[PDB]
Amino acid sequence: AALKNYYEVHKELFEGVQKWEETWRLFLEFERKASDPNRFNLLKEEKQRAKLQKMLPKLEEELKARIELWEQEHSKAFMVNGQKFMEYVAEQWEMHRLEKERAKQERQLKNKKQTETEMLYGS
Repeated sequence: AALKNYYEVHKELFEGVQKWEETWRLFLEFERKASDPNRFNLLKEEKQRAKLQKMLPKLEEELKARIELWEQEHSKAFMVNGQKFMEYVAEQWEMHRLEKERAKQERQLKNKKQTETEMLYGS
């Protein structure tokens, strides 16, 4: 049965792909709660977010290891719906960062003007 198991190595990468996607989605969910302005389950949410923070690097290093080996064996790039998986992962991390910054910038701008409005117009 060993030839079949060899051709399913491509499928093994995909279970890790799915687990990365699930864990990343969870991370986002505890990052939204962490950053939003009406957050003020605190220890739960922080503890749960911290666990996800720890796990993502470890999933990612494992997946890169398994992909590089696979690519070397098969002389092919490991592609996920049109993209090399670890590049897609990098891009998710940057989109998130930019989105967190864009959100911090908009709230700061909203804070600034609201202070200005209260100085002039507050009762």
